[PDB]
Amino acid sequence: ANPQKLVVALLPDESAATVIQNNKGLEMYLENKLNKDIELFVSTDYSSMIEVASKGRLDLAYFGPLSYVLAKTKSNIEPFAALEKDGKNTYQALVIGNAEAGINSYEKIEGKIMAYGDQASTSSHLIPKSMLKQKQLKAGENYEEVFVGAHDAVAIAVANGKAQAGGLSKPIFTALIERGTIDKNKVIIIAESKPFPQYPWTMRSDLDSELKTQIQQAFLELEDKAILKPFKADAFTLVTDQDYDVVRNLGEV
Repeated sequence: ANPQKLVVALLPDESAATVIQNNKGLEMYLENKLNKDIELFVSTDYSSMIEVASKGRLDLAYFGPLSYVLAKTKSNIEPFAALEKDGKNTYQALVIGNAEAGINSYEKIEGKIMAYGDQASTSSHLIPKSMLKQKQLKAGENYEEVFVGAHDAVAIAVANGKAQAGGLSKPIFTALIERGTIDKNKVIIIAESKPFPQYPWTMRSDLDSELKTQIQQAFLELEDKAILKPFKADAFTLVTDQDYDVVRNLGEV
């Protein structure tokens, strides 16, 4: 209940060095506020994060929405905060196409290779897959799916031409363009999803009351631009479990 050190896991939605480096600023702030030491953990894939969480081995975990839903079925954890941008607490998936191949509509996806990220990804699997299904594209019926493991790997493949289309997170696509990792004109945005709730920061439920409240507070109070720059976020807001029922519903269907 009162750990001297805090194990903090971060979703491997991109390469580990990108993820680690994005949260370094936030790690330092949380050391100063909680007066505790933090070791970051970035798993090899989303499923191994979910496993590590299900051992009671993590103190905090920054999960994606679907991965949170899956981890919560077998882990004693509690969502408490999520990024806010422009007083909004949500985010979008994109469907993108390879521009050389002229992949600029849903109809051009038919009979081609569609890149997804991790199988437990919300915005690089579940969401883009539902968007494709609403448009009568079904995996292994009228197109071929490949799982390339991460959002940055999706962007890379689609821009390369190894895949003709892909599904990934709109903020990650945006960061990738701004950092120069991907050339913008090699990819065409086909569609954007509806709003889904942002990734939940979660904590272990059997943590001490006063520590749980201190952690939540630390997030809610954070205001400086430099620390949130790698997420293009103005703040954190609070979230609860029920906010993820929209994701469960889509996961059910």
